[PDB]
Amino acid sequence: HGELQYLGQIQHILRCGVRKDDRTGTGTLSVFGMQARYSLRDEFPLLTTKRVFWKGVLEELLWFIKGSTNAKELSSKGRDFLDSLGFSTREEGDLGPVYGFQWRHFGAEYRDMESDYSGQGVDQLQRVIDTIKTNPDDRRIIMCAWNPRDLPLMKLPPCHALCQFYVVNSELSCQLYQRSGDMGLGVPFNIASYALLTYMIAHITGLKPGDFIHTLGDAHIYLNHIEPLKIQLQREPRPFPKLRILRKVEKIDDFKAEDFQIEGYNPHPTIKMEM
Amino acid sequence: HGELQYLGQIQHILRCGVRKDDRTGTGTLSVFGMQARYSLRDEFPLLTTKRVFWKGVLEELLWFIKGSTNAKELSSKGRDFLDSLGFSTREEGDLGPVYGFQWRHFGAEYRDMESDYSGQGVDQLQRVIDTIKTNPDDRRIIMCAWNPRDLPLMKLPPCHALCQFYVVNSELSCQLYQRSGDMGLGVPFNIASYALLTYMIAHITGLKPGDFIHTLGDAHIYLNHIEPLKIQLQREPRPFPKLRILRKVEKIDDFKAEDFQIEGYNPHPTIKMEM
Repeated sequence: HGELQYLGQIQHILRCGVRKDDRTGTGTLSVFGMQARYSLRDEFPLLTTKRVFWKGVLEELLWFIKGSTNAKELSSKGRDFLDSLGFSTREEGDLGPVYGFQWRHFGAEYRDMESDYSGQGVDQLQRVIDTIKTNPDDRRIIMCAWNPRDLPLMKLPPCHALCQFYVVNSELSCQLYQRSGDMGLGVPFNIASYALLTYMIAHITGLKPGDFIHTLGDAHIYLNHIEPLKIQLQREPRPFPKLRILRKVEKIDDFKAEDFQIEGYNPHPTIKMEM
Repeated sequence: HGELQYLGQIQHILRCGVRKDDRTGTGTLSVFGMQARYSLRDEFPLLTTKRVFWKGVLEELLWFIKGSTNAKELSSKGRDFLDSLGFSTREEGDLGPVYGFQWRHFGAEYRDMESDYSGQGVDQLQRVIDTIKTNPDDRRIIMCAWNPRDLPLMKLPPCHALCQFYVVNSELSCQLYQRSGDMGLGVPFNIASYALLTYMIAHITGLKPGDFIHTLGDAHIYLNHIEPLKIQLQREPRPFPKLRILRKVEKIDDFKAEDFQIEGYNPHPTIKMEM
């Protein structure tokens, strides 16, 4: 049961992690370098040791897929990067280059959130889907995401996340490298989010989902999540649910919140952890 | 004994890897997603189950550090990317943007191999060393390398390797993500190479080496290395050697082949594996 990997990693950080401050001076327990493998075959790794907000993971992911930079466009599932924006454009909800923009218009000059960027920049997501169809053996089927606060801070900043796909025997697998991971909040969300992305891409390429591998650099627990995570560790996982796609879909841009159904999801209660 | 991780990974690919072709149609056994942790504390992970050519790992690394793109500059430790070069510049040994150039002049327009690029492009390596000194908690202490055949092939190609450093309690750790790894030839070399880079950076920043984490996407064994790797698996590792830096050095550019001594290196015999 692969949620055991996640819980194993929480325990290891609690026993062996060392104190390390994050950019805001808030404290964490930290271990550098970890990896977990979650099977996507006839199951979907929505964590069961607490209720994960799946409807919002879906909706944030559809928003990324659209290429939006408009905060208002986010549905019910709605830091320092805002400081580098002008006033009036910021009050509109124009967030600047975010995950959508980077995924769909990588390297284009970002103007305003309602501009037409059709055919501007590299479409990383479409490039991934194309390479799977044209050469499934390719070792470069890679899409990267940047923390948006980094973009105004330096020339050629490194990505936050590197996502690599892989195809053999009709199965699509995905590895996410994250240079840092908040184990209490971000990680469970990210697992579901990239597992879902993988389900989508597999669906439109005629493949079956394989594995989801999650690799971290700075894997950390915030000090104020220690006690709830200690309680989460006492809970026993329950078989993962299944994810079902409800109609045949052909292009990544056509999926809709309503195309997806989770089933057999029996999680333990919500754990409220706050940032 | 961490060489056991490497051997564990060879065995797993042999038992569970599946057939997958590489760009040239040559066959491999492949597993997607693996990770190994090698301690750098009072030891240096030069593999012992075969003699690894350390003097050449050193010398190739000094060459990268210099920023060279001149094949002739390589010392005694001397593919399709050559096809996109002009004739006469290619016969000079002008290789184009390679690992040095990418590390020291990331994003600069590459002219010829003898040009002055002082202060052109981003110096990834110097940026790493600077960030360690100015903010050792930073989660962005990252340097990327590109397979040079990719640079003429597409806009904004993904890296081949993402190298992330990490500092806590006076220890410098390093994680290398490689989107593919040849386990028989490249991997052992890469382990030594990034462990050595880590020793260097630690030396000039007043830190002690911590851990080396090696993460792969497509971890593969070439079909023609199966039999020698099967024999390598029967050999027992011997305590790793120590690496000693022989004088106090202050800038990364000042290290010389002669500053380094390996000791207590008792490897098993050379295994000749051919590409």
